[PDB]
Amino acid sequence: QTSAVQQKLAALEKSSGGRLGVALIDTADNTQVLYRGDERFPMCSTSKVMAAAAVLKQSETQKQLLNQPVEIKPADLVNYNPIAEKHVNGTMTLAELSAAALQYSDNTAMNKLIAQLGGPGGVTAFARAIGDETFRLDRTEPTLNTAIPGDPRDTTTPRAMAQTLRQLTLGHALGETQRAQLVTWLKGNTTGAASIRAGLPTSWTVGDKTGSGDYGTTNDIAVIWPQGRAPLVLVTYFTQPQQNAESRRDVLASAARIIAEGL
Ligand SMILES: O=C(Nc1cccc(-c2nnn[nH]2)c1)c1cc(-c2nnn[nH]2)cc(C(F)(F)F)c1
Ligand SMILES: O=C(Nc1cccc(-c2nnn[nH]2)c1)c1cc(-c2nnn[nH]2)cc(C(F)(F)F)c1
Repeated sequence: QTSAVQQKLAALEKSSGGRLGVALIDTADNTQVLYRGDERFPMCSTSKVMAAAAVLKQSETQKQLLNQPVEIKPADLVNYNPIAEKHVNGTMTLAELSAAALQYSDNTAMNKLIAQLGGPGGVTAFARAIGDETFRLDRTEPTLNTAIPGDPRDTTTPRAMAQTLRQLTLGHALGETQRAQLVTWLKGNTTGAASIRAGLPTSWTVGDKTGSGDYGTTNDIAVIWPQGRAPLVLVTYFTQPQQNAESRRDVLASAARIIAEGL
């Protein structure tokens, strides 16, 4: 069946000229609302959540791991390094790298998390260990953001990402202290106010991770604490056929607004 919310999302998509993917889980009842929920989309920097969570998982058996230093050499800097460039020829701890990756979207910090896991396949292996059979990370930064239509690399589906984000932030994929740390990091994101957040009532609390890339790819994944309701998880993925299209965070906001009104 096509619901009223799905029809509105289809109209939004048609007007946008791109391809939109949405998955909502409402923990009030565990019901899901999906739009293209089983289609693959490039994750771009939303994949930073999985990498940071995988390192948090390692920290459950190594109480000092998040204090472990990692060398930042000049050759490690990639194309967006607002935090890591201040540490070149020095070090950052795994906690600092995780915070920089999640809250500033630092691509050098992401590459250090990937390396701590043994490469992109180490992130995919963690995803599988927590029940996500869909996610795949194939490349490091920055090339994981090429977002080429039809390319399977570095993709997931909205449904799979919403389920995993639920398990990570509200469920028991991580130990209690690690889950609290991930939620703290997401709630302190600096990049999210024009994306899902912009479509929701201002009284609600949001933790989110954005992403963007070529093909005008514009993404956001969020855990939401509404007013007077149990938490939600919402994934909004958008990509465009025109390679040099500008990103459209407003489309993500519009999709979130449609979802919120249909609750
Ligand atoms: O730094 C960014 N991107 C980037 C980095 C390096 C090269 C190119 C490039 N290559 N070719 N054209 N641009 C683009 C970037 C973009 C967005 C965005 N844009 N739109 N919606 N979100 C948001 C953020 C952040 F971190 F603040 F969340 C960063
Ligand atoms: O690295 C990129 N982007 C980036 C970097 C850091 C944070 C965020 C972000 N975080 N949150 N939202 N965006 C986004 C990036 C962007 C483009 C692009 N954009 N437009 N045209 N080409 C192309 C590439 C590449 F290498 F694959 F070709 C990479």
